[PDB]
Amino acid sequence: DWYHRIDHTVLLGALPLKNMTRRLVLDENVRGVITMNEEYETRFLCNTSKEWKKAGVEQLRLSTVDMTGVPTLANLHKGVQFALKYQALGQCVYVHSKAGRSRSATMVAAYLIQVHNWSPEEAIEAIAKIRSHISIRPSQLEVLKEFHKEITARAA
Repeated sequence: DWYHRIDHTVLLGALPLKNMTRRLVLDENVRGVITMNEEYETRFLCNTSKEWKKAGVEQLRLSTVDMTGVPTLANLHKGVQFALKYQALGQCVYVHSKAGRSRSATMVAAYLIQVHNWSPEEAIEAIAKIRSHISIRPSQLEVLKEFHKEITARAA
């Protein structure tokens, strides 16, 4: 409920509390973390970059302008390539935001688009089958369509 495994590499969830570190690292084999959050959101509640590293995981932090939670294309590619790095290692990646409903769902959708060449709607549908309460905003949907375009153009 707090989080869901999406595939063999990626998990999608809400803020990772410090007491969840052992479960994520040991049980879920999480060795990378993508933090779709602002500093004021993760302060106190989450591992710092250093605390993550001490626990055996590399943190990647990505921000957005407002509460509609829309990442730039650049941050999308950065995030996806990060996830792909750990996939190649046979290791897992915890992709999170505050609620694991929107900003993080968008990041996971981008990863799925890249991995399967799925459309944004197909990617979103796949996530929703597993994590019911996700919420993609129209602005988030549009950047995902742009991402799919770049992925496809690149493949040509």
